[PDB]
Amino acid sequence: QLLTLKIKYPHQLDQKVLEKQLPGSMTIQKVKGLLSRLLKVPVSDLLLSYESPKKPGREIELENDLKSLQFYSVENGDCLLVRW
Ligand SMILES: [Pr+3]
Ligand SMILES: [Pr+3]
Ligand SMILES: [Pr+3]
Repeated sequence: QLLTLKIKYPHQLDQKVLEKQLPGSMTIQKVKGLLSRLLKVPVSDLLLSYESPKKPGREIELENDLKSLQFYSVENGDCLLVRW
């Protein structure tokens, strides 16, 4: 299953968020790898969380690099929040 996710950085307006299509089976390590190469920020520095429109405003940390997006129940249309 492919997830279409919004990608938000802290300084961005909600109106200017990016999107990416990612497999749900992708590990958090590999999502950080992708973001690291895009942003030129080290993998070790990235902090990822997500939010669902089902529970507006609640952030869930994507903490365990070995686990997948699916493990955390990230769904189509959710928003990945990226900090460093
Ligand atoms: Pr908000
Ligand atoms: Pr927010
Ligand atoms: Pr700082």
